[PDB]
Amino acid sequence: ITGTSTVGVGRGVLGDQKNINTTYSTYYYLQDNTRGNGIFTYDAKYRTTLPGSLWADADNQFFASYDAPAVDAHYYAGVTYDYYKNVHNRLSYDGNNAAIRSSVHYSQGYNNAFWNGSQMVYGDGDGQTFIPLSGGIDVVAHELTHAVTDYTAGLIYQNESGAINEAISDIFGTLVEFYANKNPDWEIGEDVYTPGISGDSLRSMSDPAKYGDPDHYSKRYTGTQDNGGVHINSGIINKAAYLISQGGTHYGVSVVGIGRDKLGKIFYRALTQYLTPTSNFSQLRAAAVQSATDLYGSTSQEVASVKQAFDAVGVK
Ligand SMILES: CC(C)C[C@H](NC(=O)[C@H](CC(C)C)NP(=O)(O)CNC(=O)OCc1ccccc1)C(=O)O
Ligand SMILES: [Ca+2]
Ligand SMILES: [Ca+2]
Ligand SMILES: [Ca+2]
Ligand SMILES: [Ca+2]
Ligand SMILES: [Zn+2]
Repeated sequence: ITGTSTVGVGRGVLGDQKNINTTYSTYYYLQDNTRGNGIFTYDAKYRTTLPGSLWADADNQFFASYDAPAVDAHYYAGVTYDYYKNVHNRLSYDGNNAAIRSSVHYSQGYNNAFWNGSQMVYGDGDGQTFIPLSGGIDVVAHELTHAVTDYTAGLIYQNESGAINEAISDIFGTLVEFYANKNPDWEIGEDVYTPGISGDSLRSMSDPAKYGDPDHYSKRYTGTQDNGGVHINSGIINKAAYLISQGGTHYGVSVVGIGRDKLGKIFYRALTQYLTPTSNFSQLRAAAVQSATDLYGSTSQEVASVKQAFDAVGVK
């Protein structure tokens, strides 16, 4: 809407206070005019019609329990925008500052979040499996990264291309979590998953096998569940990414870590210059090797480490 830019304050899902960019016109709306063509957060009101209504608040204070998922969806969308702009010189998901839209309070007891082709969508969880999912910065960045992927490589959401699609979202979700530098790790969704259980997560990039997922190509899922295992086989690529950044010896293959910034550069370049809608794991290896070559030279440690990592997870 048309209005004047303002700054509200509230608390997120985990009880942390933060400032948020709002817009005033009669009400204070969750509309951040400071980033591209805007970040807009909507209330789905426990229903499934999207986007719902642009979030309106009478006093610019967002401390109600009902407010918390909106505060975090809005704020973390901002952090993710900042990451892509400051780190990769990318302006929003389309590269041209497209408006970023999110809806919260989607459905009832909804244990998921997604990009629906046009916007981000967050459930509140059932209070047992999840608390409201926008409380996870890695989750918010995972979802916005699906938009980035769709506007770039366009990886089809099934089988190997779909598992790459998933891993790209987990990789950048994690890199955004490190960028914000609040309790960062290589786990996915730990801040919002199972409030009754401490120390667990939905997936692990450092050890995918701890949450049921393969860490080597020989252990790839080949059935039809989960669009041919897109959230399962992502473990193979997540492990490779983890090894490229942090190093390690995996099934006897040692990888020299080159750090998160170079991981990010290599995979961003692969995503935006080399991957296609039908790329498979082998093609991802080639894309990453070429990206590392472009950036650091064919005889570089960076190129050697990318090769080592894909070797370690059995992807040739
Ligand atoms: C138990 C759940 C959360 C695991 C898993 N979902 C996930 O890992 C993350 C959320 C997570 C980071 C918290 N959600 P996602 O974006 O990968 C769900 N994708 C999904 O919904 O894709 C289908 C779709 C395609 C086109 C339009 C609309 C929908 C899944 O869908 O299986
Ligand atoms: Ca209020
Ligand atoms: Ca964390
Ligand atoms: Ca995490
Ligand atoms: Ca937990
Ligand atoms: Zn996903």
